[PDB]
Amino acid sequence: VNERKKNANKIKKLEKTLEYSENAKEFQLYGELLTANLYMLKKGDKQAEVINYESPTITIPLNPNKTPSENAQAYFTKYQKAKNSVAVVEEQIRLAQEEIEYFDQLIQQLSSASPRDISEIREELVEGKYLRPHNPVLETYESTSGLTILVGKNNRQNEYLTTRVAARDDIWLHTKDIPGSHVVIRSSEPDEQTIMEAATIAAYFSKAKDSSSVPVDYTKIRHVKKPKPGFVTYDSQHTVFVTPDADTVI
Amino acid sequence: IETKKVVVEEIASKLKESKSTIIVDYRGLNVSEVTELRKQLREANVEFKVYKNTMTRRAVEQNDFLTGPNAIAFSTPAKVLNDFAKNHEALEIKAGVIEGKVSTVEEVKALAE
Amino acid sequence: VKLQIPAGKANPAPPVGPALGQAGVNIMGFCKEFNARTADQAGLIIPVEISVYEDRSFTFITKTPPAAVLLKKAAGIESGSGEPNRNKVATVKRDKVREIAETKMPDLNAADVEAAMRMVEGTARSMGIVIE
Amino acid sequence: MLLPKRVKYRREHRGKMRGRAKGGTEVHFGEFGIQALEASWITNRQIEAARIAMTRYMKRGGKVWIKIFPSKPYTAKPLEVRMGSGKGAPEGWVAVVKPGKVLFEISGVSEEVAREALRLASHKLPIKTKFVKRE
Amino acid sequence: MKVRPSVKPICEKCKVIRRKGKVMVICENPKHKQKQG
RNA sequence: UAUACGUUAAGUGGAAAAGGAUGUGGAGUUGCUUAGACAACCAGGAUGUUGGCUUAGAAGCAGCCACCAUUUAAAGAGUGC
RNA sequence: UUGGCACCUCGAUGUCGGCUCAUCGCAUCCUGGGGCUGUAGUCGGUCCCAAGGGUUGGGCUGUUCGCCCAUUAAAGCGGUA
Repeated sequence: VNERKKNANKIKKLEKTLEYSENAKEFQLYGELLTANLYMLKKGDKQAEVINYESPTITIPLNPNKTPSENAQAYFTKYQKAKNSVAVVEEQIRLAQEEIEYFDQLIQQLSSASPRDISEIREELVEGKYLRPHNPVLETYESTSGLTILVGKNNRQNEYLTTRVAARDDIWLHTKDIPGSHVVIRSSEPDEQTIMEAATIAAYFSKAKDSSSVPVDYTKIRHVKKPKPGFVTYDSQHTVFVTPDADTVI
Repeated sequence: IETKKVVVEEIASKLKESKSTIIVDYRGLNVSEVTELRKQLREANVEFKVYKNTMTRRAVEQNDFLTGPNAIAFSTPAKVLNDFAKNHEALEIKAGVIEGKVSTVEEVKALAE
Repeated sequence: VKLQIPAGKANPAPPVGPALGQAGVNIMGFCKEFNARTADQAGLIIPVEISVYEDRSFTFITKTPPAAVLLKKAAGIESGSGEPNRNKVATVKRDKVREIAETKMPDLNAADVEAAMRMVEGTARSMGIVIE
Repeated sequence: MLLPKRVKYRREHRGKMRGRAKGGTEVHFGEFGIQALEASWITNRQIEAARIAMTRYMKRGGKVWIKIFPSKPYTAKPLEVRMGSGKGAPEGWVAVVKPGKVLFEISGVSEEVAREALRLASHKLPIKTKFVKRE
Repeated sequence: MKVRPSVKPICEKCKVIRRKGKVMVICENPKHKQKQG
């Protein structure tokens, strides 16, 4: 939580810093206009009453020492520079937000965790080098239609189950929302009873346990996106409003 | 070496095969006007090529006009040539020949007529 | 003076305004004249030549579109290859090769259809297109 | 900055650079190489300077094959010190070179490019050199 | 001038010559103008 | 103030390097070359095309990739400004 | 310069700084003459030739050096036990 909170405040710093160097488009448009009007212009002038290609009339300042060519090129240069810095800040934003979402899913998992997956999560983070110092993957209980629904509170074990423990046409059931675990039955194609029973297991281990308005997303594993870690997108999906449940979900 | 030998050989070949040919300068004109001439003679089916004076002479004897810049136009023609000349007027139309009969400037003009 | 201008779009100022502001002629009346002649596929980047005598006697000539334009319309693509001969990403048909050939026969030097085709094939090599 | 991982003796005599080389007198890994015309000690900083120089000139070019390795260490006492009181501490690492010895090679690249790169490297090196190619 | 012992041509139009026993470089570009010393 | 043969011309001789250079002497290899070379002078030095990508713009020449075909005697999808 | 070695000097070669007195080199601070310039001008930068002459007075500190004030065309770097 310290790291996630830190990253959130980090991007807050970056965002409120970003609001003070955003003069790119002005310089772009100025360079455009100057290159368009590079024949009416003296070298030594301060200003330029110029029309935009809505036919306003803009007065662009100049360097009275420079040529219009030099001046317009300087505007293009500043556009280039602001463009570069904004690209940098946006990349840092993307990094920080990826990390924050990673840790948010991680905290969801840790909330809906078992020790067997916590032992894996520790090694996952030591691998991520936030920390320092083999087939058991999934955990299941009873389900509707006398079925078995497997899950993993660990991101790594969840991915292992989603990839190596089922096919493409099988169904994955998870949150239709921000953060929750990932779980499914082996070739999850059972009845609507099991479809609604999986929603209870989803809402139990979620970002908001005991939340009585949590929608679960059920989608074919064939559209499970294996794109940080556990940044899994989904398609071929439907969604159903559901709620948490008791240990009868077992 | 033998390459130049082959070259003069085929030049004499196409020479003796033709029975109308014209000998002109290519100087003081751009590649655009040149290729204009080339295209109108392509559709005229009148061949036109560019050779060196020395090897050209060797092919002929295998005369005075053969010096200086010299391109050649075979019709196995003079009309299109003189038309281009009246158009542009930076040329020499120095010589011609027909059936091996050396044609004068006025004579190639008359064939153009 | 050459200008690469879409047909129906005349007086999108910033490229073209300078193109004649040195000449000092009426930019916009000329532009709408250009549209009037080029009542064509808007976006078809026509090569238009312009020649102004010193007294402002301007006369302009529209011409066939570029090879890259015709080939990108053929393949329905936006861009040629960023690294042709390392990543070919486009393809069109020999029939279309014939078509663009027969189109721009009037302008080229090559009296031969097939030689004009070879020219377009070199263009296709340059822009990352294969032929089928 | 090359280094021998492990060594018996961190301190050696310096030695004597008499005569010509034993081996490595002709390019055989690559095509266009460089050889020496003198004898001298050469350092890891020198060789890496030359290496990065040619690779910057070439920018993707083929293969290099350095033909040496600075096995020898060299000592240097600290500053402003009298003589004696043991041998000085090691400082760096050195390769010893005889004349007739090939230092750098090149393959995958044309002759002019190779000659220019090796020129650039020679100017980073102390000694007199010659451009060479495979027979 | 650019006095220096490493005298070379820079561009193709730079032309080395010798003068009073000294080596010099000529070019229309005066920044390419050199001499040994 | 020898003889013969050559070398150097810097006072080298009579102080020293990396490196640089149409310095000269001696050989040796090799390309082109009176079917006419090198230099110079005259002329041309083009078309798809502004090659495409990137770029606000990159039009032979910021940069990435490619570098083909046509007129062709030849003109590079380009050597330098 | 800091130093290394111990070659003259321990039957004595007085050692920092300052004063007076100058003198030499030039890798020139100014003055003189030029090239290049990212030298418009004025001012400059850098490099080349030039050692003829000139190259300040004070506060603090024993000081050298250095900082500071105010000037100057400039307030040179060093050798001479």
